[PDB]
This record gives sequence, structure tokens and C-alpha cells, in this order.
Amino acid sequence: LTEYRMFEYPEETERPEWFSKEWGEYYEPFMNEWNQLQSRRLILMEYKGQRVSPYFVFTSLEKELEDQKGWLDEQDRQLYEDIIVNTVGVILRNRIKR
Amino acid sequence: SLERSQFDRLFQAITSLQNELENDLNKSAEEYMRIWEDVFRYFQTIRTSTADYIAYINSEQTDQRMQTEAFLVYKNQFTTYLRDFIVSLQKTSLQIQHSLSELTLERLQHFFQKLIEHRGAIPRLEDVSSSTNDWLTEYEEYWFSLRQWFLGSAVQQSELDILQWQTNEMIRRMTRYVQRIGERQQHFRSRKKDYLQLSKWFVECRDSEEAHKLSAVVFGSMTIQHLQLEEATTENLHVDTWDEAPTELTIKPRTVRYREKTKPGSFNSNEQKKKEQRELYLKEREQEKKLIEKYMTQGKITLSALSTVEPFIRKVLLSWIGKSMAAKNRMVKTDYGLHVKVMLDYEKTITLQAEDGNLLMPDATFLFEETR
Amino acid sequence: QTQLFDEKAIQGMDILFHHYWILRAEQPEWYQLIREREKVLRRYLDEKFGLRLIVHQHFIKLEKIPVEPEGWMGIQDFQEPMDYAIFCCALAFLEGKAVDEQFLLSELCQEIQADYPGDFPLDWTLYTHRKSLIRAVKVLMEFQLIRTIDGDIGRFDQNEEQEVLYEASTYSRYFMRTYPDDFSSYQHWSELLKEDWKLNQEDERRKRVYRKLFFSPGLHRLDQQDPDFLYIRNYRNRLAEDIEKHSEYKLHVYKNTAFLSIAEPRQYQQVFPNSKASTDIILQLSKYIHGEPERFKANENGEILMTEGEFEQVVDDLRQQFGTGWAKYFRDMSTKGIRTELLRAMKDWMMAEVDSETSLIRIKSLTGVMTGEYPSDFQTGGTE
Repeated sequence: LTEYRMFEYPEETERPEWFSKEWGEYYEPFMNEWNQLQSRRLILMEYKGQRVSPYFVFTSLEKELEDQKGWLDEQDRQLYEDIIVNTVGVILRNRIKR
Repeated sequence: SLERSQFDRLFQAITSLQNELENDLNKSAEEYMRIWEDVFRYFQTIRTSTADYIAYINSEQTDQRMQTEAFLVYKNQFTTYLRDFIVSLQKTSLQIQHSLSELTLERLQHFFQKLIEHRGAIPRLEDVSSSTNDWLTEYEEYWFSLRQWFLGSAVQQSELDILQWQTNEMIRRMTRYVQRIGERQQHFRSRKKDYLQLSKWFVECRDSEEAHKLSAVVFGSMTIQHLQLEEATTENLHVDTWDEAPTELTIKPRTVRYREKTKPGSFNSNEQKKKEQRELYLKEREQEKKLIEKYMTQGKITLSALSTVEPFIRKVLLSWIGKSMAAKNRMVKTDYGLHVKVMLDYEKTITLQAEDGNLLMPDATFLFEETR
Repeated sequence: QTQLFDEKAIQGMDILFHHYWILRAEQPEWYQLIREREKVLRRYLDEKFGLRLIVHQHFIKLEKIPVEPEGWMGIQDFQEPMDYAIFCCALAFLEGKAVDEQFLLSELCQEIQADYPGDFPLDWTLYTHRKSLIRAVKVLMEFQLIRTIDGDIGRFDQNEEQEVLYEASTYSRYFMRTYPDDFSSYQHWSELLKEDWKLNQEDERRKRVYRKLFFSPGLHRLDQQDPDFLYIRNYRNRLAEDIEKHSEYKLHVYKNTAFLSIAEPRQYQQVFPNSKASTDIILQLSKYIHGEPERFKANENGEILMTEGEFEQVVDDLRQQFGTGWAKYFRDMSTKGIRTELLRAMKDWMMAEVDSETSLIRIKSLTGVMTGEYPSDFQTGGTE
């Protein structure tokens, strides 16, 4: 995915000021726990000028691949190749004959 | 939606026509009229089909429809056209073209006359004042139109060929447009910030030279330059260019006072040079011919007889001796118009003397033929 | 069955160098020729130069990044920095347009005006600004970045109300190469070079010498111990043999300069001498310098040092002797103007430098390679 130029950055919440009003031993572990867990990760991806989350890019690629895969069915590929190859075959027949 | 049997029907009609023409007009006129009717009904059907299909392919509807999903609708309609119409054209056109190559007007005019018989049999109440010859000409022009449609002509590409080539061109166009849709969808990773940064950089440039330097660094040099010189004149790593011998050029002064040309230039018509050269060359030829003649004895030269010889004659004789052995007939030719035959005896110590050196070689005799 | 560098490969290399890029839609012969040898070209360019050859479906491009940028390299149709700024802004605008999208000239002018990053706003009521925009659009159209739906831009010079309908062509996407980091983190163009050569640490010296030789008209000895020139001196023979093998050029080496000459320049190439009149005076000045070795004794580095006054005196002497044969353009112009024009010309060819501080003129040894004179019969004619 490097073309999308991913990049992550942790989102954090300011320590509530009321943490200062010391409570004692029994509560210190919970304050430490909150300090540890409050940090969370985000991912952002540049996609057609917007900076969007992976969900949006996944949906966009789903839609595109669903549409794009429908453009050129294999049978039509074979038909076009055959129709051009037929005129080339006629040219070869005429040159061999000449 | 076209019928895949179009060309099959036309081919069957032409097949029956071939079958009857092989029987050589030994049947009734009604059969001939029915055969012609089937043939040209089907051919006009195909003609309408190709007109409509080529209009569809060329359609500006397609040209504006490229810019949307509607092109997909156009793609489906076009692939249906190819699958029903052109595939039959390809499968049946070869045999049709062959049959039409067989059947010219010559193989048909009696059949035309019997068609005319049946036409007279029809109680046409129309404005039928056109002579029987007019009916003949109508049928002939119709059949010539068919022959041109398939086989074409030595001066024009057939209708079949033009149709096929336009079809191939359109197929390439449509596939390339699908490629373009892929390109449009994929690449979008805009660089706008880079370009605006670059404009900011450029505006900071003081003068043109700085801006050009920056452009070279950013986009890359748009070209390269070099000095023109006819030869690697120098080889000395230790001498500064000033102290070395320079390369001298002839600057054309930029005044008509001397010369300046844009329209076609003139030449010298140097006939006097050519006259002098011709006369000198022919004089040399004549003098060499005489030097050869100087030693002629009763129409031949025998080396042993020669006392002292011009070095040039020695070289000419050696040339003749060498050339003679190459040709099995031992005949030789000379620029003097003299055929020369060379016979060699090789048991001899004979000296051919001149101002320089005494050449010992095997004796020879030289006959000269009558160039008359 | 293996490929070899042959006439086709040499021709392809020259075509790659002397153009910015080759377009399939317009140069099908050249595109086909280049592609067939593209394997050998890629190998050779990577090994010796280090340039990245970009081969694509629609175009082929050689990212000619110079060793040290020089004035002549830049887009020549442009004459002021503002032209470059408008060009870059126009590109930025085209990034906002989808392929084959059509926009009016007024929209492009408006967007350029809005984005234009200078402190001083871009204004269309002026003549000079409109002329700058027309030059920018002409260079854009030259690279087929934008196609023209019928109209006329030249009228924009004298009619600001002019209008045109333009079409963004696909090539706009690929025009500008890619940059190492988030390019915005850089602060000056010089930082770009330090990157582009961070990828070529392997045998940086050979690639350096080859790039200088092939790109620049000449390669001047920086000082007595210039490493590039020392390299060339050490491998003169094999360098010459390789260059002769792989291209039309033939190497020359002197005490203070080295350059590649070309014997039979094809149509599309640029070379010295050429038609422009300023070259004539350059050749005459070269001859005049040859004629007074004691007065213009070159210093050890091969430079000849002259002040603006001394140069103007030399130009006056030339106008006296050969001025009768100069083009009427110079014959009618004062000495200082001729000095400025001649010095611009000689700058383009790296013949000389204008010292930044002292305004001292340095005429480089490359000038002495060639000398020119009028035919003796005219010179005697000039006496009459």
C-alpha cells in the first residue's frame, strides 16, 4: 500500500486535573492504570486528496474492484483478439498467394 | 439485433447461382429470376446492415459516451454487433469473395437475357419504357456493385475491406479507452503540495540565471550542448588550450557585400575543367597505346625478342600474364580496344631488361585480335 | 541470443539525451526504437551514468539530473523567475483536473492568481504579467501537457478579455519526477542534489565525470587537484574508447578543460558554433586572445582575468577591426550592450564567468578551442 503513504499517530487524552487531589495508596494503582490505557493508536491514509481511515479506503477499493473486474470479461477479450487476428490471417493468406 | 445467418443466406443464394451457371442456361427463366431476387434481396439486407452498423461505430453518441458509464452500454452493444454480424462476415466473406471472383459479367449475360425474358413475362403496368437493354444495364450495374462490394477494385479498397479495417480501428479504440479508465481510476496520488512548494522556491530567485539553475536541478536538464569539431586533433594532456594550436574556422561575414543566401544558390558550370581533364586523360591513353605499339612486331610481341623495355611496358606485360592465367581461354582484354591472347612457354631463362633491374621470367607471346 | 549496443542503441541514446522525453502518441518511431534496446540502454545508463531511465506506456524519459546546475540547462523559453512560478502554479492547477477534462483560460488565470506564492500579487491588468502567462502556456503546450480546443492565446497579449478552452492531457501526471522524502521538508534546492547523489555512493566519481562530460559543453578544472579532472587524466584512453564505442562523441583533454566534440551533428542537436551572430564575435575574440599571448597570459588554472573596462576595450578593438562584418544587430549597439550580450552568450556555453564579488571576468580555457576569421578576400575588402 506504500502508494497511499500510510502513517499512524497515537491519540491521547490529557490527564484530568483532578488527578492532582491526592487520594492515597489505594487509588494510585487505578490512576497509573488509566495513564497507561488512555493512549490509543490511529491510522490515516491519503486517498485521492483526502486523508481517510482504512475503513474508507477498504470500501473504496471494494467498490472499484467490483466495478473494474466487470469491464473486460475474458470471452470479449478472446473475441477481440480473434477479430483482429482474422484480418491479419487474411493478409497473410493474400501475401502467401501472391 | 442482426441475424447471424445474413451472409449464410447470401452465400446460399450465390451457391445456387453458381450451380445453375454451371448448367449453362439449360433451365427456365423463372428459376433465374427467383435466384437473382433472393441474391439481391439478401445483399440489400446486408448493405442496410453495414450502413447502420458503420453509423453506430462512428456515432458521436459513442464519442460523447466515452466520458461516462454509458460507454459500457456502448461496449455491450458493440460486442453484440461483432458477435452476431462481423463473425459471420469473417466466416463467409472468403467463399463469397472467391465465388464473385469466378462470376464476372461474361459468366452472366446469358443469364441476364433470361432474367429479361422473365421480366417481360411479368405484366408490369409501371412506367416501363426503358428498353430491354436498360434492364440488362440495370442488372449489370447491380452485379458490378456486388462485385465491387466484395472484391473491390484495382483502384479502390473493397467495401468489405473498409468495413473490416474500420472495425479493427474501433476495437483498438475501445480497448484503449478501457485502459484509460483504469489509468484514470488508479494513479490519483496528487502532487499539488510539491508544485506549490516549487513555485515558492522559484519566486525567491533573484534573476533568470538562478531560476534556470533551479529548473535544471528540479525538472532536469531539458537538453545538452557540445562543440562541433571534425577530428580529435589534439592528444596532449599537458598543454593548455591557449598554447595549443587552435581550430580555424571561416566566419561568413553577415553582409550581402560578400555572400548571404536563402533561395536556391548558383553553380559554376565548369566546362573548361572537364575539357582539360578529358583531353589529358585521352592523351595519356593514346601515348600508352603507342608505347605498346612501339614494340609490336608483325602483330604480336615476344618477350625474348625485346632488347630493352620501358618499365611501364614491363608492368603492363606482367599484368597481362597474371590476368591471362585466370581466364581458361587465356584471352585478355585491354582499355585500348585490343583483345589479347597470351600463350606461355615455361622452360626458359629469359631476361626482360629496362632502366631498373633485369627480370627473369618464363617466355610468352602476345597476339592481338582484329577489333574491326 | 543476447542484445548488443549497436547503431540502434546509439541512436536511441542520442534521442533520449537531446529531448526531455519521447511521447508514443507523437514520436512513434523514436519510441519504438528506444524501447527495443531499452534493456541495453538501462544497463549502460545505470552502470556508467546512474540516471534513472523511465520507460512507460505513454512515454520514455531520462531524468537528466545535473552534477552542478548551469544556466543553459533550464527551460529556455522562459526569461524571468515569474515565468517559472506561473509554470509551476499551472502544473499545480492541472493536478486538480481529471484526464481530458476541459477548462477555460479564465479559470487557469484565476487559479494561478490565487495560488501565486509571492508577496506581490499576480495581476492580469498588466502587460508583463499577461506576457509571462502566455510564455508559460506556450511551454506547457510544447510538452503536450495541455491540448488546445480551438481559440487563440497569442491575442491574450493585447486583449485581456480573450478566452480559450483548454484540455488537460494525461502527460500532466508524469511530468515531474518523484522526490525522496516528503518533499516539503526541504528548504533549498541544493538539498535536492545531496539526496539524488545519496543513491549513487557506488562509484560516485565515474558517474560524476560521465554526467559532466555528456551534459555540459565542457568540464573545467576546478583547481590543481580537482578530483574529476584527475580521474579523467588517469583513464583518458579507456574513457575515449568507451565513449567512441557507445556514442558519436570523441573525447578531448587539455591541461585546464575536457569536453566531448561531435563530428556530424544531426538536426535536433544544439552545437557551437551555430547561426547566432554572438558566436561570430566569440570566435573573433578567441582569435584576438590567441594573438597576444603575453598580454593575455592565462593563469595556471587556464582562466584569463579581465575587468569590465578591459573587456570593453577589447570589444571596441574588435568592433574596429571586424565590426564591418558583424551582424547589423551588433554594429548599431554601444560597447556596453555588446559586452552584456557577448557575456550572456559566453555564459550559456560555459566559456566564461562573471565574478560575483569583484565583477571580474574569467574567460575559461574552453574558449581557446576554436578561432574564427573572415575570408581574407573580404578582410582586404574591408580595407577598401
